[PDB]
Amino acid sequence: HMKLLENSSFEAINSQLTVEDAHIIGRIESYSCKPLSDKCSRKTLFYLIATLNESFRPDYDFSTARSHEFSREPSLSWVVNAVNCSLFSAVREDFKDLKPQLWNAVDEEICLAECDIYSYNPDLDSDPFGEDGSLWSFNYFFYNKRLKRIVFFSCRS
Repeated sequence: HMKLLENSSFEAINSQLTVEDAHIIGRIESYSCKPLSDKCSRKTLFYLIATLNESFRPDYDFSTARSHEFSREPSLSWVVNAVNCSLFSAVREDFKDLKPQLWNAVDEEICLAECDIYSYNPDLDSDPFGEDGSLWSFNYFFYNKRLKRIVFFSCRS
C-alpha cells in the first residue's frame, strides 16, 4: 500500500502549521506507492483511499469512501491559490515566510508541474471530522505517477 517517506523539510513545515486555544492546523506528508495487481481497474482511487487511511490511522477509516468524494483538480494554479488563501487566514503574517518554504519543499519532493492533482471532499453524511466548527478545510493529493509517489496535504481551520 502506502509507505511514509522521511523528509526533514516537511517536518519543519509541520512544526509551523500550529496555533500552539492551541491546535494543529494541518500537516504535509510524503508516501511511496507500492505496486498493485493489474486486475485493479481503479488504481488511482485505491491509492487515494489508502493514503487517507495511512495518514489518519487510527482515528478514521476511509475504506467505504465513494468515488464521488474525490475529484481530479484541473489546475495547479487554482489549488495553489486556494491553499494560499486558506493558510494566510489561519497563520496570518507568519505565512509570509512559510509560503515559499512550503511550495519549494513540495515541488522538490514531487515535481508539481508533472503531477496529477486530486482532492477529497467528504459527503456531509459521511464526514469523519464531525462538527468541529471549522470555516474551511482541504485535503489535496499531489500524485507523481512517474515517481510512484504522493504528497498528501490536509488542513482545516
